[PDB]
Amino acid sequence: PYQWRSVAIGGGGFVTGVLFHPAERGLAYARTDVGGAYRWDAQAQQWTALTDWLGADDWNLMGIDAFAVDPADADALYLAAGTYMHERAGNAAVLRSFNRGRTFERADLPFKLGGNQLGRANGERLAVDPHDGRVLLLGSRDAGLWRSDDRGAHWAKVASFPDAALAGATARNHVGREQAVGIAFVVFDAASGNTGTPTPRIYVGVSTEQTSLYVSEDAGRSWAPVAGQPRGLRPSHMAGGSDGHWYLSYGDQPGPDLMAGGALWKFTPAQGRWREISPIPQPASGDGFGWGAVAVDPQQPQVLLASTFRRRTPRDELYRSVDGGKHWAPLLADAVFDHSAAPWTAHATPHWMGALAIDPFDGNHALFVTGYGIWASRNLQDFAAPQRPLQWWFQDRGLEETVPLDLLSPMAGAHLLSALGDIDGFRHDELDRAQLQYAGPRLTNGESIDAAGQAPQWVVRSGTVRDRRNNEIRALYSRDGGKQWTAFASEPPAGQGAGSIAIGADAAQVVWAPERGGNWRTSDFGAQWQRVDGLPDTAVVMADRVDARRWYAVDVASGQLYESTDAARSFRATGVQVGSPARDERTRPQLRPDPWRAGVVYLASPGKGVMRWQDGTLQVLSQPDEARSLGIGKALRAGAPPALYLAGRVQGVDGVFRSDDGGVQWQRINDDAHRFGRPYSVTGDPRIAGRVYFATGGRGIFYGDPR
Ligand SMILES: OC[C@H]1O[C@@H](O)[C@H](O)[C@@H](O)[C@@H]1O[C@@H]1O[C@H](CO[C@H]2OC[C@@H](O)[C@H](O)[C@H]2O)[C@@H](O)[C@H](O)[C@H]1O
Ligand code: NA
Repeated sequence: PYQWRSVAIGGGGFVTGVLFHPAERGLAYARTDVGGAYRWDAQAQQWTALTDWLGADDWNLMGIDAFAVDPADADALYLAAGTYMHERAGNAAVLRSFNRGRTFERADLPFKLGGNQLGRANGERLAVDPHDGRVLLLGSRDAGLWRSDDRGAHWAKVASFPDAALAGATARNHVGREQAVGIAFVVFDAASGNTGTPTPRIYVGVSTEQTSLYVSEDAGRSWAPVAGQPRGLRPSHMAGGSDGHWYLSYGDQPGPDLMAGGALWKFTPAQGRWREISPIPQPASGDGFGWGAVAVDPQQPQVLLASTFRRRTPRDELYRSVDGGKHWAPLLADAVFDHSAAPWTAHATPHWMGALAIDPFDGNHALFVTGYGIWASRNLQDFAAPQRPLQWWFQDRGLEETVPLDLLSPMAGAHLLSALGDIDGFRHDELDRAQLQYAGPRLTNGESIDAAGQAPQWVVRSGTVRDRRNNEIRALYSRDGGKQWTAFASEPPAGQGAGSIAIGADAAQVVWAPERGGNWRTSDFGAQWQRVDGLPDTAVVMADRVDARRWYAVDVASGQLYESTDAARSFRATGVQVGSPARDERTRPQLRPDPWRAGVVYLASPGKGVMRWQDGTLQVLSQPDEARSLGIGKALRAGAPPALYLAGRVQGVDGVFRSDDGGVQWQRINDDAHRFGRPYSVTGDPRIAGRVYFATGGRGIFYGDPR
């Protein structure tokens, strides 16, 4: 019923795997940690998202922990889907397609996977037997090795593979939490097999400092450690093999967090020989770096690519060898990058290169992943610097992977301003063209953003600064609609940045609630702060859009509604229960004052449905099964109530909805193919009737219009 379009950013997240199909030129796939999988469509020159049909119940399948194609069947595609292994996350599943991801069938697995956990960029854990495509293997993170003999429709544990093989296959992430990393890859040795019969020789890499490489000679019936293997580091990839030489990348951690050592090994099983072939050595002192990935040219078995990982001396490098590891050349330092597709990438640095792949039909064409998208070479074989430099382009059309944290559609200015994880955000001058990030000071996360209802040129945002060590001020304000920004003169005396921020209708007052700090009021952008009187620290404050004297608050811990009529100096408890907010990416109360009427507020919560607060009264407008995220925009007809938009569950069905009768009746405006999991930050456009924006937890921002 609506047409949904991506807000153009360009990648923006960590692509954890890339894969060419050797049976068809121009066919490739990508997997991501938070945002599903993609098929490169040579005819449209774009990546096509393959898992937007995931509904709200299946948000955890957006993390793609592994993927595989059948070398003998260009139509087959297999995804190992599962994002977290913690208690609130469901079991994993193999999604199988026999039309390149157009449709999927689902095999539920009895264990969980780690699509957005440590080791997510190790691969590939899922593999198809290259001589009998009926057979697949899947390495789990904490449940051993699993096998299918019916093209992934049913799975059973490989009883002969010991669970103890995964001993020590855990690690701490950046915030201290232990995670099950388990198996890093499963590799068939195709040279060992013949068409029609299961491949006899199979390698299994385990992300552990103990024995990390296992091999079977009898199609998985028995298992042994590979003789002579190095120990103490964790393998992440195993490539090559067709000429009898295998290439394995190692780090001192599973990745992507915290790598500070590693190695690159060449393994020649016929000679029982192991040779360290790392392009550059580890530092004698100070932090080292890992080898994030290795790949072999499908047409040229002695041609290798290998990436450093978390090299900060000075930055990461990608190396090429054409003689099996004997000599290497650096690639990126002398290369040219085209940022015209995503201008903001000119200020990014290639990093987190945990996956590489070379086009099996054109050795000139190689992909490497970063923590912000894919780069693609044009002339990897043919370049000669400086007159003919290696050329990289941002092959990311159709691929959108940001996790927005807040969205703003102001009464004037750009139609959308975003607050995004990792890359701060944008003033979206054009929704269909990628932009530069906000001018002025640079935040890590953009967490909260707001604009004055009656003076929309005044914008404020807050967020994080990763590895903050120089007292960076984490709230910023603009007076020209987000074109230029200035930091607040100080932070309030309590809290740790981020949180939620709001600005009154005439731009004279800002209320900022830093993380764990409670609410603080300023009338001079942080020159001075006062604690807001009469609110618990867990309250979130929103401004009226019309009357600068009016503000509102919902205590997230209790669901109680508070009200201010003194420009947010103080708040009274209204006596009214509006419900606690749905847990989302950022648990935030859904309180939306009427852009056109002072003192009219629309609210939503899972517990109470959709409500209107006006004239000291709460009216329940409707009671959907779960009202999660509420937005307000221009009425479709003049004189009619403002349009309301809802992401949630109505009559057992999840989706995104619009009400035209003031929130009493809802109509579904997306369809099952465009559910994107659990959309949030539903945001109307006060200037465009029918327009709605919403965030997704790894597929970026979308906007829709009727028809
Ligand atoms: O700015 C890019 C890169 O800089 C490194 O110095 C930093 O350590 C790294 O986090 C950054 O890479 C991004 O990391 C985030 C996830 O960040 C979180 O997990 C890893 C920790 O190292 C971080 O401290 C923590 O904030 C990814 O979402 C991005 O895709 C990736 O670019
Ligand atoms: Na906001």
